[PDB]
Amino acid sequence: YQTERFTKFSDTLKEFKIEQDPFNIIREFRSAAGQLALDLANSGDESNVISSKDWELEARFWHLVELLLVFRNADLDLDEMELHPYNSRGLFEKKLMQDNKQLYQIWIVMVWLKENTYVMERPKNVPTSKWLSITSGGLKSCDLDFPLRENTNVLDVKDKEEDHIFFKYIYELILAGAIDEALEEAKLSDNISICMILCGIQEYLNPVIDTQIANEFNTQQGIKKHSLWRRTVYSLSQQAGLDPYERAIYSYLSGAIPNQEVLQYSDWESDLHIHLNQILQTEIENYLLENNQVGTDELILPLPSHALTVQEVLNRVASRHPSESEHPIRVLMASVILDSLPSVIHSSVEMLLDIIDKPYLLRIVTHLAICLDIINPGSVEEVDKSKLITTYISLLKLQGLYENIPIYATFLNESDCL
Amino acid sequence: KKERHCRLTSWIVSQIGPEIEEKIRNSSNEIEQIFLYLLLNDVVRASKLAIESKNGHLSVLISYLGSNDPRIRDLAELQLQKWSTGGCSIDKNISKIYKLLSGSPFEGLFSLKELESEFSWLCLLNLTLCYGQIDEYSLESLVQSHLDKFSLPYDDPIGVIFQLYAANE
Amino acid sequence: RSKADVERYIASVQGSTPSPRQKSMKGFYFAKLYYEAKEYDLAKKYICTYINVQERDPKAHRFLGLLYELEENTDKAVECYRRSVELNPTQKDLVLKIAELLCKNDVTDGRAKYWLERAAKLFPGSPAIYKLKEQLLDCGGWNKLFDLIQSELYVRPDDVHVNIRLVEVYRSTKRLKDAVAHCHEAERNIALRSSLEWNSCVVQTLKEYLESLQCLESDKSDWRATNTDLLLAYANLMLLTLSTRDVQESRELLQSFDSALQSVKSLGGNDELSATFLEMKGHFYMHAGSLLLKMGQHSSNVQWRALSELAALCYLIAFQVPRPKIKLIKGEAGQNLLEMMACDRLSQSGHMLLNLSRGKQDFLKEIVETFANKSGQSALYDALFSSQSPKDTSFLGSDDIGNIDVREPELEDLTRYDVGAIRAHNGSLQHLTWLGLQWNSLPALPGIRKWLKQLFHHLPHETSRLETNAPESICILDLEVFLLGVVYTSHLQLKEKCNSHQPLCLPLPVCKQLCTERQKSWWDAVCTLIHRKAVPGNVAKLRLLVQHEINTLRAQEKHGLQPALLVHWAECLQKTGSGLNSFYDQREYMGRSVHYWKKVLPLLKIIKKKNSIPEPIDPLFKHFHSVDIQASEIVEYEEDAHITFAILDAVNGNIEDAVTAFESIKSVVSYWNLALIFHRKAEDIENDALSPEEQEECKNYLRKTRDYLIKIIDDSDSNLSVVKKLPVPLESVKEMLNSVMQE
Repeated sequence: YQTERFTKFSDTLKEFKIEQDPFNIIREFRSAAGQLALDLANSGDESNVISSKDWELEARFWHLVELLLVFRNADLDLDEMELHPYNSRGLFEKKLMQDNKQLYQIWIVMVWLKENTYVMERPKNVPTSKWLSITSGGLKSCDLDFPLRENTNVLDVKDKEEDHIFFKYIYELILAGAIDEALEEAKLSDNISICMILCGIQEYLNPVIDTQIANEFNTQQGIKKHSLWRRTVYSLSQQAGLDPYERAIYSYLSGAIPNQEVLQYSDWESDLHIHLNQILQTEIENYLLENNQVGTDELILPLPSHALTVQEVLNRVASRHPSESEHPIRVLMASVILDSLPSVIHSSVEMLLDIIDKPYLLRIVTHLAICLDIINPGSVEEVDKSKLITTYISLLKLQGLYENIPIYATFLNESDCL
Repeated sequence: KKERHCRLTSWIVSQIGPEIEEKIRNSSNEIEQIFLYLLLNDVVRASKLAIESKNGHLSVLISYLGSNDPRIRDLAELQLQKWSTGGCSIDKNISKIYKLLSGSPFEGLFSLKELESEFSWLCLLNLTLCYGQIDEYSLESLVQSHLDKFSLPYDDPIGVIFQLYAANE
Repeated sequence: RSKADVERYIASVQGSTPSPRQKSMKGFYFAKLYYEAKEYDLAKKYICTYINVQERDPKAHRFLGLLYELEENTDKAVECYRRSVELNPTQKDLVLKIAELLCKNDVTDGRAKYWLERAAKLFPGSPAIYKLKEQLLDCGGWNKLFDLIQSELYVRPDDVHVNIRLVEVYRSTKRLKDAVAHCHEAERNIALRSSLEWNSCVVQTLKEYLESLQCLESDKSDWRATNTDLLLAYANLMLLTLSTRDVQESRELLQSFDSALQSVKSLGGNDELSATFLEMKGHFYMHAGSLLLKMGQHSSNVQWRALSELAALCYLIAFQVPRPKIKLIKGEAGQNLLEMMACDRLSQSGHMLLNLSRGKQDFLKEIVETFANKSGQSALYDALFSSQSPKDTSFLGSDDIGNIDVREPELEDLTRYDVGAIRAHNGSLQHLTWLGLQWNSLPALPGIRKWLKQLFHHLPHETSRLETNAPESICILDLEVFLLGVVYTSHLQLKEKCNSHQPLCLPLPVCKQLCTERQKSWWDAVCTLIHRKAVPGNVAKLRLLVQHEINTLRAQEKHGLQPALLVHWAECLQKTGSGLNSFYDQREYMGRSVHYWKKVLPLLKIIKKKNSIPEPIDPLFKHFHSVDIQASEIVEYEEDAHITFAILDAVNGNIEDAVTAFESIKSVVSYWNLALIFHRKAEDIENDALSPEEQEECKNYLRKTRDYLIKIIDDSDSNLSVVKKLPVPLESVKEMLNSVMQE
């Protein structure tokens, strides 16, 4: 049956033109692609695993589109936040994310990135308790820093192997946004001190002082000397004789770029995520410095102060992952991220004048163009709509689905000619 | 309340300053020094020395001292019970630092009360006031909490003033 | 540090605080480092000067007393402790010290007596208190010492040390017959039987009597009676030595055991001694097998398999040994004991036999077919002992290994062995946590609720006054809920250990503590409390120790419970209760199950949206990310919980809502509930004179019962996974159906 696909997308358009909000179209496009992603994936010829991934990718694209256009377009402007110098850093961070839409967009994108991150299954047969080295005798101190104070030869091999299992799992969870799960794992796996480390992630708020969040909070929380925390963690991240995943974790937390042993396995998404995290971290800490909410004592160490632009991060990550970068829906992903989107529409339009070779593309661009001009009348050049629908329609003909051509017609007087 | 607390604790640090600096002068062990820096309510230099002496995890932990995060409190205490039930051996000063993170450094079961004989009473009171459970208590009932654990010398007047302050009701 | 490090610091603070008062107030902190640099004539003068300005510090005064203790100046050391004690009364340990030192130096003055009385009331009946009582007496006299021990044994009959002293006093007057007499009457004590040092004393005092001139002269009638106790003592001593002692000492004890067996078999007969030899014979191999596995664990793989092969035969030999002839013993206490040990043998050896046989397919058959040969008997003697010893008088080399059953054990038999042997090792949480783990790998679950009934008799399943956490309201549910966590916690801890480096395969003695000292302390407390073997002084402490954990076993304020452990508690109680026959028990277990469910679902909802759970503060049951709940399993728990809700609704009377819920989910368990409640509505109304129209409606329900039972069997026979989901056994479902249709 699967050669139903176009129906689903077409179907969604029917429902929209007929209850005369348009963001639902895309939401459905997403779900549609995802549903199809499942079909080709389950039981299939190993020629299908490929086009299955191109559907999952499809789906992620629709999601990213929804998220960003929702934020950008459903922008109806709220009330400005008035801080005082007595206010906590927590509030200033919030203010920053409110006022600077460019940067919040980075947040949105990171959220999307996390959403679609793979995490291993929870490690089984985890041991009763930590470094259980203790049994061999030779841990004179039971604290994480003991084998750092003096040769790592202290820790049993099996203990290191388990610490590896743990820190890797925690790392995957952190990259996926699963911070609560990471704290649960830390707690329950007898890694209290690491847990505690994960608690430093929050900026300080006090509901009593920072009135404008006396709703979200009933109790002070987060840590006041955060610039310190951050250097402390970063330095910890640079100290070798720690497991590469642990160092990786601290790198991510300090707004830094994890060690080579770990980073070598990160893909376009993972890598891009890492570097947006860096942009973000740097930008916040700079925002705080420009408002004298950082205390000089805490500038223990040099961290880089110069934030990249999303443009440049993308360019670098691209050159670091050319194969992946060049994949045609991931180009759209980037195009959406930079807003250069009608830009790319008109572009792939002129590539019809090695876009015909891949099937999803011509469809996707067309439905995207439709969505765009629905949500933002004017968005895509009238001509480009004409050209796109023209060509896709002729494929509806080549597929023998003339049945559902009128729906796509509802965008030109050129429709007359059908 | 925060303002008053900060001035009181800066002042106590003014007083105990040389005592502790002397003690840091004579220590032969890095983790002990880290602890003493916590005795001067200097979280940052403790964190730094930890970092330098290659005690990095501790270092991170240290950064919590003075945020009263009850999660961290109950976790630190938990770690301490687990050690104090088997725990073949834990370094004498790491346990002290964890006990500081517990928020109840004498009030306790790994207790710093024995430090009664090694430090000015004021020095230990600093520990209760800085870590101790700042948010949940009023300055007065906190100070009172500490005094309830230690008799001060009858003749000492700065002692007397703390007692009159805590005595409130 | 050195002499320079400490004497150079003199100029460090001398240049920071030069006035005499502050110079002397640093004496304690000066003396703090000379005690570390091994300077005691110097450290003494440093602290003594700080004492000249800070004369009211209990720490400084004690420190000088502890320093005068190293100087062995009793008069000076005691006085220092006195000052620290009179300043601060909370220093209990110093009240003991003062009492300890006053009795050692001189007893002539009553001051030593006084301080001993106080030391007693601060440490009710501690092991040191009696030690001091004997010391004070020490200063022809023999009768005097005896009366102390007897008066001490009256109120403290479970004290290992004191009973040992009684045997030593008997032995000092060379009235060994009385020594063994008390030794025999004391082998009935369940606590002493578990004491390693006591059993060691038991082995000696008996042997001494055998060789003693008094044993021969007196008579040869009771000779057999005392001889039995030696074998029993050997068995207990062997169990304990294997666990605590090292490889060498355990092996050595085996040789004494085997010598005794060889010396006993010749007499034979049909009385208690012969029956005892039978059961003890089994223990020998079982422990020998456990002993074998200990060596191989540390050793290489080739030795492991060969040793485990050898051990498998040992456990097999033990398991085969029949249940001893209990009727044949003189008394009720004696025979019950002997049977208790039999159950222990079959249980321990049983699980071992299985865990070793699960490694391969019919692995047991090969073990017998290859090593049952007499060649194995020499390979066993070889690995265990040094060949130099005479192989003639060693029982191991002379036993007739005839027709080894080579039949793996049946679970049903194993359960009744465990339940009967719960009291084997005084219900140590070690014992139960082991069994609970051994059953963790099996398809049938252990009757924990039956274990607890065997331990704490007439302890209610659930206490009426559930509102408070006072430990007079302890209930078999609390304990059942406790052991579940102890085992669920223990398994995860060991799983983590081996991951860094089989866990099932370890025998009970060889493995170390499997629970946290916290958990063990609680169980030992509640046990001593319930059995009424606590101490009037320690009653309040024991009572509070229990109270502390109650709020966690009941998932109340600040429970240190990971969501997975709660869910495990919930379902483990539902299915435990859903299989019970009576309504009282069904209601209770279902109630608690609903309770724990009601506490989890808020957590699952936060977990359902991929958020973070607030981690605990020093939890009672260690958290683990190994079993952290995932979204993949959330909807299942919500469903499985909704069943548990419906079940309780049905038991309470809300049938309409229970059926409405049960029918919503097409689950095998919901059928058995739907069927069970449809059958009841039919059976009651089925035969009394009543409206005919109603009778037709009544029959209609019985028709639904038949259908749901058939759906169970149809889906059951088709798939195995469903067979395991049955809330009751398959044969039980079929049993009802036969009666349902004949109705």
